[PDB]
Amino acid sequence: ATFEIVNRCSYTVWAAASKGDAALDAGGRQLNSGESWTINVEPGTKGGKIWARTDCYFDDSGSGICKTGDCGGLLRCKRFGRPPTTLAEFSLNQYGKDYIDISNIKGFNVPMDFSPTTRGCRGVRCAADIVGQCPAKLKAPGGGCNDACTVFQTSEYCCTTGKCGPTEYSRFFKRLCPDAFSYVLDKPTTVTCPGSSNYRVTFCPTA
Repeated sequence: ATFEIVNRCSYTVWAAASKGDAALDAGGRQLNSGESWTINVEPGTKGGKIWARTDCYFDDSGSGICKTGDCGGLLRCKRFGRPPTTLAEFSLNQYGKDYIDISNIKGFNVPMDFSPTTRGCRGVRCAADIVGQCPAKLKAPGGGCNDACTVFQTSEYCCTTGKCGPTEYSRFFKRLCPDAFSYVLDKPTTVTCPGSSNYRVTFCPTA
């Protein structure tokens, strides 16, 4: 499956793509404003994620740090990123269909649109100014808007027991972005696409 990752932000981002225990394609790359990076994701990839990282520094060996979404200090991510990270999530070729969503369960750093470039389903978007509107207690000093589980580490926010409800904090993400997961047990906003669809993830789709 091909994913075109486009940075429409006015600032550079360092895109990242991982399935948690491995990189997807090269795993990460710098995307200056307007740049597009096309990756190939193996069919059948389950639990794949694409995200942006902000304010990164990398040396000649691809080691450094990002203010948001750092993945163990690597330019080429092999693991998931440090919250806050807006997430484009996908599971491909799952019983003949692909499943995509956007999630704010690990917070929000950059606005995103995640849409198919092929026929048969719609895209999803979370493009509201969640960092600007972020509740004081969720603001990440390093940048972004943390989810409540990251900040408070409670069973209710982390949905540890599988018995959690929405919260004042999850409702904030849901109000700004109805089409993204706001907490683990949110009413799903997953979109079913034809198996083997292709996609585009656009950072800052509106600006």
